Amino acid sequence: ASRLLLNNGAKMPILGLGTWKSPPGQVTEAVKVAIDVGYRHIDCAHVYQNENEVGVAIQEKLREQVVKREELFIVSKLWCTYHEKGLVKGACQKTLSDLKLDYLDLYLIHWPTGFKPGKEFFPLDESGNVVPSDTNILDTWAAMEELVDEGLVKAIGISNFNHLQVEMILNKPGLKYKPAVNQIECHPYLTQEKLIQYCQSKGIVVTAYSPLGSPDRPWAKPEDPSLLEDPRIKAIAAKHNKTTAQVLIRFPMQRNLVVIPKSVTPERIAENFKVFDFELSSQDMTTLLSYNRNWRVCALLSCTSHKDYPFHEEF
Ligand SMILES: NC(=O)C1=CN([C@@H]2O[C@H](COP(=O)(O)OP(=O)(O)OC[C@H]3O[C@@H](n4cnc5c(N)ncnc54)[C@H](OP(=O)(O)O)[C@@H]3O)[C@@H](O)[C@H]2O)C=CC1
Ligand SMILES: N[C@@H](CCC(=O)N[C@@H](CS[C@@H](CC(=O)O)C(=O)O)C(=O)NCC(=O)O)C(=O)O
Repeated sequence: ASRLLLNNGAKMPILGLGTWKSPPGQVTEAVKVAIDVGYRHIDCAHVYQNENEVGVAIQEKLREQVVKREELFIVSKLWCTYHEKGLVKGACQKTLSDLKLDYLDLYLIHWPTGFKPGKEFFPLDESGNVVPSDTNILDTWAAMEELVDEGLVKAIGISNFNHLQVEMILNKPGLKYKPAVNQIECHPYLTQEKLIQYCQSKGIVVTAYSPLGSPDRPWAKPEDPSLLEDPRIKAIAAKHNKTTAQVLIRFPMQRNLVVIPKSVTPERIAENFKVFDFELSSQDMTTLLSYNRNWRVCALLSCTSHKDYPFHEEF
């Protein structure tokens, strides 16, 4: 399987290139190399401040006729400060302009938490806590559905939503388009078995982010767990004659998830895409699943008091 079918009738490439932390001066090249080596899915976000440069790469590959638009699956996300109904279209249009596209294949609500609109991505009060906005995810969802009806995005989805929050949408009175995807953190240390089973049971595709444990996360404390250096995982990689990163990318692929490893290193980009020629045994799968620790790379600690903070619930 190269792609998964979404509840909107389209197929999403199970492997995509992530761009969080991909510096503006290296991500144009990273995306160009990725398409050249076969990637057909790019994960982006206005909050990553590098969409214009990712856009250059895409436009050049289209222009060079290396790939056609219908063959690409581009994803972006609505940042928290744009949850207000009157701000969603504008945020979507800014991202389409920076990426130089006429439509997005998928547009996601980045976080269930809406913040106060303004220039600051994380507006804080005189103590730090983020200043929420009185918008609710349901109203925000309605504005997202309007983008589909306006031709701006082909599918809409969510990210970092817990199962009760997914249920909130599925239960929205008047619900017109169900979320096609829920992109959540997923790797051997945060396996997400309940939230994934819940989503798949609802026909919602799950995209696993930080599949490698985001070793380049800014808040990395060199004492923290490290997937790429876990000997149990390297032994598994060793057995299949693959790299540990290849094992970590193949792992969610076999649980029927979409996976989006990030790299701005050409050789890594190529290496990461070489995950369709081997299979992990169900025994390897269950062993990897056993390493779960409920360890999160992205906990959004600055919003633990927000009404819609997603991680107080067990899933
Ligand atoms: N919805 C959300 O809230 C979130 C979405 N995401 C999405 O998921 C993507 C991927 O997750 P991310 O957090 O970036 O972290 P990843 O788990 O993808 O790991 C990226 C780090 O791993 C390194 N790496 C990549 N390939 C290899 C390799 N083969 N061997 C050794 N090291 C490697 C990269 O190095 P280098 O680049 O130097 O090669 C980088 O430092 C994000 O970029 C973003 O698109 C991420 C977080 C949150
Ligand atoms: N991207 C943010 C980074 C600062 C931030 O607050 N990041 C959050 C979100 S992580 C990331 C998730 C993603 O990639 O979508 C993001 O949106 O920036 C975070 O890591 N919180 C846990 C903490 O208190 O340290 C920014 O600079 O605007």
